Amino acid sequence: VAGRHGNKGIISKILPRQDMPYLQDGRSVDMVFNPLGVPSRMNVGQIFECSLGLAGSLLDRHYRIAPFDERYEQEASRKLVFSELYEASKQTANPWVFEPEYPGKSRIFDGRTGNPFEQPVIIGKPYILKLIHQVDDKIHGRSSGHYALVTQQPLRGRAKQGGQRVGEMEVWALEGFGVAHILQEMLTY
Amino acid sequence: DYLVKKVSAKDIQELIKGERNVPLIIDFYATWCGPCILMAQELEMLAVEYESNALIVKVDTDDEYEFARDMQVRGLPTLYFISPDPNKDAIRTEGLIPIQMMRDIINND
Amino acid sequence: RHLYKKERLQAEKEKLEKIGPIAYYSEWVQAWKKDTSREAIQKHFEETGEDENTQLIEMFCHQTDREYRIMMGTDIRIPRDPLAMRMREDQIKQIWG
Amino acid sequence: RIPFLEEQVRKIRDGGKLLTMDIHRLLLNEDNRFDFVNEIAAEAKQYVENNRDEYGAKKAILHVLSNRMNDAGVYRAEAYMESDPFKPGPGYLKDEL
Amino acid sequence: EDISFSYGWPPLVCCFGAAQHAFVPSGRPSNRLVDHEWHERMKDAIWDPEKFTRAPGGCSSNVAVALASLGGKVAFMGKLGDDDFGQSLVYFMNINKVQTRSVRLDSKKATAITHMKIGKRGGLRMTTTKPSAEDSLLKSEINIDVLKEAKMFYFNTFSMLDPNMRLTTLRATKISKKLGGVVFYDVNLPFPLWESGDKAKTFIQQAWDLADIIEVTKQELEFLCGIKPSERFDTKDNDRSKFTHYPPEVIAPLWHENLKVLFVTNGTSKIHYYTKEHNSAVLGLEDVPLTPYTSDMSASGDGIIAGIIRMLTVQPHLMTDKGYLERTLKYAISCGVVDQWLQARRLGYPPKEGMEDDVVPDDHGIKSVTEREYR
Amino acid sequence: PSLSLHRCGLPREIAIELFQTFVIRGLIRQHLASNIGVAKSKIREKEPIVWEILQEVMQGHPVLLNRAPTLHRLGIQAFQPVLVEGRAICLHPLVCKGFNADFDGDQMAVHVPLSLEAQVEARLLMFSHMNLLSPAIGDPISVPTQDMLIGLYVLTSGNHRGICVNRYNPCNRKEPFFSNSYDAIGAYRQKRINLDSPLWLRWRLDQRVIASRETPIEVHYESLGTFYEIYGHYLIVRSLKKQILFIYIRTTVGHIALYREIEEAIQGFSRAYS
Amino acid sequence: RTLQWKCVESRTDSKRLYYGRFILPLMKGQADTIGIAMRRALLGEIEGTCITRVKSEKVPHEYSTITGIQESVHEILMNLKEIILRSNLYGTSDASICVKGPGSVTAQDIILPPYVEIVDNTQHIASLTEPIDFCIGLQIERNRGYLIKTPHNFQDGSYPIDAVFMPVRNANHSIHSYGNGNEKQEILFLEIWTNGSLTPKEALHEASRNLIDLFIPFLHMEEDTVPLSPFTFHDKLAKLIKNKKKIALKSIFIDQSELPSRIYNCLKMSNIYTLLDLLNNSQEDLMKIEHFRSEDVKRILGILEKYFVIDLAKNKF
Amino acid sequence: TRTLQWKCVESRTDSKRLYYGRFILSPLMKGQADTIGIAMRRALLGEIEGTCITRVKSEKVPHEYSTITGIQESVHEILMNLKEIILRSNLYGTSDASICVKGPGSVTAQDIILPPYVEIVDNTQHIASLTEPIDFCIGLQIERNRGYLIKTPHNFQDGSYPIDAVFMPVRNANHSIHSYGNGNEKQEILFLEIWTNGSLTPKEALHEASRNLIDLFIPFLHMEEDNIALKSIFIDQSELPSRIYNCLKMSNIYTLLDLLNNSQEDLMKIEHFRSEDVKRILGILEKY
Amino acid sequence: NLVFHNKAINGTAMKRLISRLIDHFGMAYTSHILDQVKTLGFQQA
Ligand SMILES: [Mg+2]
Ligand SMILES: [Zn+2]
Repeated sequence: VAGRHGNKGIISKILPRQDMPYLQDGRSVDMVFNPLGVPSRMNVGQIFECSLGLAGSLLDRHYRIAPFDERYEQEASRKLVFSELYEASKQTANPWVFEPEYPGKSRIFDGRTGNPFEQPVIIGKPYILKLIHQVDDKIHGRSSGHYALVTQQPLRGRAKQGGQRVGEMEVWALEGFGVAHILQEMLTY
Repeated sequence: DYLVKKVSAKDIQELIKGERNVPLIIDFYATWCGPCILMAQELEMLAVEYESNALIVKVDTDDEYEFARDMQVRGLPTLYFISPDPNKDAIRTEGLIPIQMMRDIINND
Repeated sequence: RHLYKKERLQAEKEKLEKIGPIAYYSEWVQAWKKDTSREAIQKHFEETGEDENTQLIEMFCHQTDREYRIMMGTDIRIPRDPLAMRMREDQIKQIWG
Repeated sequence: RIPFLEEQVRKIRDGGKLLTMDIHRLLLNEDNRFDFVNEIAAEAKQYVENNRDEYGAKKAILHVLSNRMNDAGVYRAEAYMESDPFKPGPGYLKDEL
Repeated sequence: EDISFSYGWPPLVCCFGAAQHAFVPSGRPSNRLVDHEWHERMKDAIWDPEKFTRAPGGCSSNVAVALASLGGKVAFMGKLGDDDFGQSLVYFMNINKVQTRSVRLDSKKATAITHMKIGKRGGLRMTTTKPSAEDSLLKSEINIDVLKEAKMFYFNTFSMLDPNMRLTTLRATKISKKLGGVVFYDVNLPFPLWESGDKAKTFIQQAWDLADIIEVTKQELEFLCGIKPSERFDTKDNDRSKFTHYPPEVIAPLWHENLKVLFVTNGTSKIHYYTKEHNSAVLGLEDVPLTPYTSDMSASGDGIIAGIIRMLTVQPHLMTDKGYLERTLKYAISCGVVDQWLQARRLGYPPKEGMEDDVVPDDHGIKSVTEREYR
Repeated sequence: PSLSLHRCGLPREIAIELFQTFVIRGLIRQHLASNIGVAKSKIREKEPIVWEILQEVMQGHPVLLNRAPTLHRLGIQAFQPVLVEGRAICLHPLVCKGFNADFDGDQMAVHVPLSLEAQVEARLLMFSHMNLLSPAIGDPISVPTQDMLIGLYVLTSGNHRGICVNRYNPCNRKEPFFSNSYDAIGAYRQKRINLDSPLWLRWRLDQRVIASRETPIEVHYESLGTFYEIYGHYLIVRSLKKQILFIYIRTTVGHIALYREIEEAIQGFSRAYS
Repeated sequence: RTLQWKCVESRTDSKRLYYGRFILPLMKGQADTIGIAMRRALLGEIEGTCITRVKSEKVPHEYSTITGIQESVHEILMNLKEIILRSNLYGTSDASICVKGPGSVTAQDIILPPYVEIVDNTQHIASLTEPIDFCIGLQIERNRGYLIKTPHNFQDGSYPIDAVFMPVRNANHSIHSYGNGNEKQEILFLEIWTNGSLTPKEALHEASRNLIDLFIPFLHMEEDTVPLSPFTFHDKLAKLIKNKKKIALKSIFIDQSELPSRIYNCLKMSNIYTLLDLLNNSQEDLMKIEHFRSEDVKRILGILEKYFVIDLAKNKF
Repeated sequence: TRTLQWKCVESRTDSKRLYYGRFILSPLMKGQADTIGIAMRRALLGEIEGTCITRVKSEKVPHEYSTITGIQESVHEILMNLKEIILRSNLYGTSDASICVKGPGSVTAQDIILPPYVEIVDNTQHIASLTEPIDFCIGLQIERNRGYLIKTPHNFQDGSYPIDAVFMPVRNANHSIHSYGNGNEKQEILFLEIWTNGSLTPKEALHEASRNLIDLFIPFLHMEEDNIALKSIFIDQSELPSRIYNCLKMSNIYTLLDLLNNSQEDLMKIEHFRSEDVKRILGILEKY
Repeated sequence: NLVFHNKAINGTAMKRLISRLIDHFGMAYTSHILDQVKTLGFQQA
């Protein structure tokens, strides 16, 4: 799954709603992402997009913004996001949407124990997409099977029900270990 | 249908006077009591096992308070086992009692 | 920054103790228009038999959901700075300019 | 004795970490690892040649290793094989996430 | 004087009487606090007895099994059979940690069977042809040592029904009082004695006199005292006409110099206490899972009694404190509700229809999910 | 994350393919099928028994895993397979550096070692526990790396010391004292204290605390003969006979938690061997 | 009494959305335990009823289309997955729809059995724009959680839908201080949102009962062929005495083999309740129990031997 | 038949002060096990009640930091030694206890004089050691509370020093799950481990926690005895005299809906307003 | 027999410790220590 700012990941676990992290409104978050990714990958765009999404959902607005907004003024994007979050907080009376001490972040709780997590966290509704590369297409296995005409070796390809390659680099690694018997097997039987 | 049949107080009187050739078992019961609902089930089995070698009848205590006081009911789940030879005595059993015990009494008393 | 929030939070604890439970929580119920002094509460117990707790429960029955949601800053688990809660609109705007 | 180590000890035995510890003891008696691998392989072959049908869920390599440890004084089960005391019934599988 | 060496902290309590399996002394009309609206919505799947009748309580073995569960040290004194039933009954008690040293077993007598003479016209039976083992206990067999160690004695009116046994019981009570004991009397009036009030008061007056603590159901209190009920007894609302606290004066006719407390029970729904200087009540839950087998409400009775015993025994100095008594009463309401609930789960429900269930050698039962099946 | 170092999770569909011959034998040996053809049918209907047999067969049999650009030996390592439902292979968090793997689209390959000779070599020479040091200079290859490091840092980070903790000079005018480490860990759970709150712990052992070479801030000496020495992180109480009556350490709950885990693991491994 | 509960607010926003808020002086740690358990029970332990299979009479597949209906078969099936129903009984039940002509087929058009009842009455199943006949067959069930559509293989005309049987949409809780000074007491508030199959107050009660049923098992007797029988103790013993020697030994208790009281009391305290226990324990061990003499070991052995010949550990070497 | 059952699988008594038990529960439907475990662990670690020594009164001296006479140990060390003493009781209220020994050589341990209800779990625990003949007299106070560590410290009327009390009988608790699902359905097993201080057995603690939990959820079941066009109309349109209009607009009333929301008492707060005016507004509305 | 550390742990410090532990206790013990530290790190984070 991926977002529009260069962020990609593979799903690892699905958990029941009761065990998911939850907000001061009671609702449970749909996805949880690692936060150590942004410093390395340099995308601060996502933080601006998640926060604006939360506002629009609450106030019933969609926003279409053209690029390079700072031409008008310094820190233009911050002024848009922070202002909109405040309006949502006031109109629907949810004070957690804009918190004056740490704007954009809130305090959430754990589903398993009911206890508050210690430091404030970033919550938002971004837009996430599902990619064409799926597990079902990827999985393959083989035992026995059809063999090629001249080389008399196994066939290549999942469609063709084939084997996998032990190539030059792999031999070298097996040699480093000193596993002669294992290697001979791959080359003969 | 049920082999066990509810009977009025008066009718029971008639039975005591008249002759009998198979053992009568009388159960005093009440709608409210929980043990008695369980008891009814076990007596019913015995009816099948004896199969016309006995008569089993029931009287509801709440309707016939006086009849009961006379035959000395002490607590609700009570069974009186009576016999044809009118010199041999009666047996009163109080409380839920296992089936094998019920069986023995009919045979040996 | 922390030293100061703690000081403000301790003052709130003290006001609840002096004023009483019904008075502190009445900022957030605006439909209660009845005396909330400790001395007013005792008089009602003598006259009608309803103690402090019963009176507090009756007050909350007059609160709007919008107002309840604003009272969550008073939660023991995740308490909010008393200054942020009561700040005016003009002041907040200056965060973004 | 540290007071609460019970679970960790149950797990070490159950997990199969015991085998790892054993391999290490045994290699502390040998200059060439490569030769020890060859000696163990030979013993396993003798065992399977002599009684073929015992094996299949009991593995020969494990048997050779358990036998070494028991000879030297540490009680190990045969072939490091442990039953599941609490399985619900036949045809039931544990989910070892 | 082996006391120092062997007595132990939880003081021993001794329950005297008859051991029986599932015996109900009596049953009278009653009312309960329930949510009437839920009952309408769940009419299809909940058993609600049509006319509600509540048993006073159960046999003394039942009170003892209950104390043991809560943690008390308990002993049962009485006589039983060495016939199979008897030996099995002793096993139950033993498995449930009730000391059985005081019980005595006899070869000739039988466990629940009383041979009776056919009697005069009108079927008036005579029960003296042969007494049953339970009511056949003699003064010689009473175990003095158990009586000596114990700081509480519990007895019921059932053991006062047979003529010889009455005598034995009164002796046990008097022996205990001297040695040092608090006597707890539970009037759980059986079926015969409901004919008239005057007769009842006279039958039990000697026992009433010898007791430090007494427990009476509300319906019994009215019967002894005189009041005739004026409550609907079959309606869909909780109205306060029921659940009345009789004023202290109505109760005062029955006091004696040695009576420390009187407990009047309306079920787990309300429990009332009367002491010489104070009077009060505590309230509870009676809307509990009920099955046809458990509708009598006997189990709650035994549980309530057990809680009152445990608490009074552990801190003896405060039987008359206003606060302790209120805390005791709340623990009792809780023990009662737990017991009625547990029973329903254990015993189960009778098969509704489509009774093709496997049958135990004596009877058949199903779980709640099963009861609630579509047709 | 929950897997141990010696284990890997293999999807069941992949396994049935790789271990088929072994399962057929089992079906026949247990006489749950008459012929090889008979068994292959049972495998297809996915009958529940096929699964009990599969589990039995793979219990002591290792498997080999490799990533595509196999730059160095650590590219291939061996694990004990654990059946999992789902279609992806689960890998331990700490083996990813060697394989140079991340969880954004990377794929891996599995091979099964058929001969006895081959099987011995894999358990004895190609498992992670045996290969914890890299070939080039001798450095550790499996060390806590990202989130795990964040957690360790937080536990040992510490507490505010002066202006940050007190507004006004302490002159004009922490408290908890605990006797055993267990109690302290307990208070954290019961919310009596926080992770960073300072505390005093009695130490019965021998001055192992890494601290600077600093002389005492104040020595307080009394007439009957006892002297109390206050250093920054410790208080040593001594008597006329020159014996150390007590030592107390100033610390935080987080520090005691890391020590305890390292210590308990050592003792646990020892008690298991026996 | 001291603890009191009430419903502070109740609202019905739509026929399919309901709301409720409740209030509860509680001691210092009690509120958190009550709140977490209630959330987990409300979102997780309450069951509901839903349509599980549909029989469309003459369609090749679900991705087809039919004339006179603006939606495909897949769309009609999705719309059905959203219908709200109320029932208290288990098992499968059958119902049908048979409207004709131009118009809209809505929830009212379903004919139901006696036990199941619809809630909304306005939910839309399909849009019909020609004079056509719509006939469908439906199956309804009560269960918990969610169902994967496992039986892809099906009888002709039958297609399954993944039902979600959860009747509570959302929940929240909050804890505040009662300001009682030294005694720290607290006030709890809970809020519940429901689909309207059941009221929030009913959900609150159902959750409490379900929780007690999960903690009550512990207070039954420990497990050590049919349950739910009054005579489980009797039948068990009948086998225990008949079946095995050394197991009959469990039946015998120290109480029956009469002993003098001083000895009996001491033995019981030291965890000895049965004979197999006494025989197992060493003679030396008896000296270990406090206030146990030399005369007593003799007494016990003398009474025991009369009762039975065996000395399992009773006999010293 | 699908009936939940509980068994004890492991038990061990290491010292008189440490006990361990492991328990199991029968198959549970998915999702059930974790809820049951979390709650139990909370009850065991916080709801069970314990008895311990809250306050100590040493009559011999008033010095805050002075070793007195024979005793080999400090005042503070004795206070620590006293806090580590385990007791079992069923008290309602408070009680007093004392220790008095006159020993040339002393191993003060188990000399506490207690009321019959209170009991001592381990006799050997060492309160103190006296090197020279002297008379030692200490008075103590004992209480029963559910692990609530403290109240505000009270006044030191005499040389009476408070002791910080941990009232927790159970030392640790943990839970685990195994899921054995095959074919049609999944079943789970809960495993609970309890360690105790010897005041109660682990099995007893298990039962107590279950009872404590049930009483917490019983209160919910208790039953008591029984005895917009306006939005779009603005004040400008309904003719109103100027002084009243300016005043209302001052206080943020802009539309009719809003005047209705306001009440007669509320109006008298805005300044420059008059009671007669309240009548006039009523008259204007009256015409509608 | 280990040192008590009263200052922060950063990545350099963990590599030094794992190295030091491998030399003193060996690879088997170190593997168990490593799995346990991982659990603690994930939990606190
Ligand atoms: Mg990648
Ligand atoms: Zn910008």
